[PDB]
Amino acid sequence: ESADLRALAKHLYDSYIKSFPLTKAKARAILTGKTTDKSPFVIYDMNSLMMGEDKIKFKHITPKEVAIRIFQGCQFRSVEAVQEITEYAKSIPGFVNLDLNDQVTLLKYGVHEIIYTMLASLMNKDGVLISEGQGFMTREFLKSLRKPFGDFMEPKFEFAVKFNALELDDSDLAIFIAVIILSGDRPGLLNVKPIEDIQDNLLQALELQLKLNHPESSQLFAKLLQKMTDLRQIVTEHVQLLQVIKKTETDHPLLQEIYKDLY
Amino acid sequence: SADLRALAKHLYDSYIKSFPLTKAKARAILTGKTTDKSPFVIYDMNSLMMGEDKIKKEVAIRIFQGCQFRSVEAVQEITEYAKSIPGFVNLDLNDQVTLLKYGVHEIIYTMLASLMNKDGVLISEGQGFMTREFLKSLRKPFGDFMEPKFEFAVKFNALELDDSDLAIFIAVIILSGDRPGLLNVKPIEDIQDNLLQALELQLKLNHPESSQLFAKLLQKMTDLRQIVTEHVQLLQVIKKTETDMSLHPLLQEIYK
Ligand SMILES: Cc1c(C)n(Cc2ccc(Cl)c(OCC(=O)O)c2)c2ccc(C(=O)NCc3ccc(C(C)(C)C)cc3)cc12
Ligand SMILES: Cc1c(C)n(Cc2ccc(Cl)c(OCC(=O)O)c2)c2ccc(C(=O)NCc3ccc(C(C)(C)C)cc3)cc12
Repeated sequence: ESADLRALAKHLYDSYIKSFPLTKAKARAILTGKTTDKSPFVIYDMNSLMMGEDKIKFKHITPKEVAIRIFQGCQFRSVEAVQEITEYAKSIPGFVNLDLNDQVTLLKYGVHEIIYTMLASLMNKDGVLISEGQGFMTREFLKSLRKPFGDFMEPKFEFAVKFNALELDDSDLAIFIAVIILSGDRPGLLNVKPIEDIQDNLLQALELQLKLNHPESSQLFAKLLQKMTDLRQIVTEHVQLLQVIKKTETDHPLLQEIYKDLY
Repeated sequence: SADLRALAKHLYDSYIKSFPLTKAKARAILTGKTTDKSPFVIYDMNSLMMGEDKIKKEVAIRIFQGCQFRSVEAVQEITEYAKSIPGFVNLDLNDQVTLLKYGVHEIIYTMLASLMNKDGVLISEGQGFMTREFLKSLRKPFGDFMEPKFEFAVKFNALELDDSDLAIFIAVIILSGDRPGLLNVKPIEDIQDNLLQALELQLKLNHPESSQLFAKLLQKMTDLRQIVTEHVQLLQVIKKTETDMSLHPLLQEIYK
């Protein structure tokens, strides 16, 4: 069965690769200057953004204020992320054989956590990759947006730095992501047995992958599990904010229906 | 590996030495394993009337008031326990203070599960039982205050941890790298990294049936935090309203 856990691990990595265009390896390149291919357009102050939008050209333009056009771009891209993560989750052994109600429940509450995890791979302490890699937006500029949106992006940076210090690679993350999805304590799951049975195989595969790939750091597995509560914390804070954008900010119907804050 | 069993034993020893009401003892009282231990139930107002003569300001207030003064005696207790943990005394004194004052809520609720079942919680050092319903039949603000504790407890007690596990887990909680205000997090993580090494082995030997117990326990921190937040949120609504939530010298210095 040691031989199985190694293949569950290789299985998830391929799908992870097929499911997610912008991998951590590919991000970490763009960030360091590791390739001689392209380089990110940078967004450091109010000036830089102006010029950015022309050369960079985004998908989420909606012909508002700057800080709103960012938030919503974040949300557009997260709706994109959901479909990628929805594809990935189908590849996890057993998952599709689950009750459809549970499938939906698991994704519904899983996706925020998986987005913040993957966002860590696009960040360093100084900013974050945007627009499928082609841009870079500084942490300072994000911290300088107006009263509500100044703190928006900051908890994720705090987490990212802590998280990225574990130095995980995509193969480790592909298994970590499967674990978050198959979290058998989502509200309203109908049949928790097969969910935990699968989570149990995934943890065993994760545990083993971490040992072989990161032998130098003992209790990396435990360190990683602790970060699920960090992830979970960032989500309650994000729901805290979404409530005070509903209550204070003013917004098309079909745009707020595409970007339906699930809960 | 055998040097980790040694550490587990040390912690379990100082755990028993530091806390008078073990899980073990509480389970006996709640099951009636020999009946000189049988607790007095409080489930209504005449029961509470009778129970002040029986056991060791408005009524719902005076519950919360005693419910808080029991927690300061719990901090006294947790501080002793921390001091027994290899390394903790060697840290920057300021970190000691910090490390505790954040961890004390999280450990309280962990140990309070040991006092709890579906229907109620033990009070007055084991001597009493107070009903989940009678707790949540207090007229607000206080009618919501114990109910999230019961929710965590039932799902936490699910794991069936015995005291020799709770001791190590509670060590893990105290020594959190992620606390705000820590000068040297590095040494803090060096200890926790071993504690975790110890908790893992412990849980395979004591619970060999349970395959991902290690993982499933560590995951409970999320609930354990969620409940801690709700406590102060609530404790600040009472703050400006209630006359007069008066405080001990160890109450006030935790958040103000
Ligand atoms: C996936 C993702 C990325 C790549 N970023 C980085 C980012 C930062 C800044 C900008 Cl202007 C940005 O522009 C969009 C783009 O370049 O594609 C992207 C996120 C910044 C924030 C978030 C985020 O907080 N998502 C929360 C969220 C929002 C909505 C959902 C739904 C309702 C779709 C399920 C989930 C999670 C997600 C992302
Ligand atoms: C330790 C503890 C017990 C044994 N109970 C159950 C309980 C319920 C009802 C009553 Cl009347 C009660 O009486 C006290 C007693 O039994 O002697 C005990 C808690 C019920 C609630 C809480 C609780 O929510 N404590 C939170 C808290 C409050 C203050 C702190 C400080 C600020 C001192 C650090 C931490 C945590 C703790 C306990």
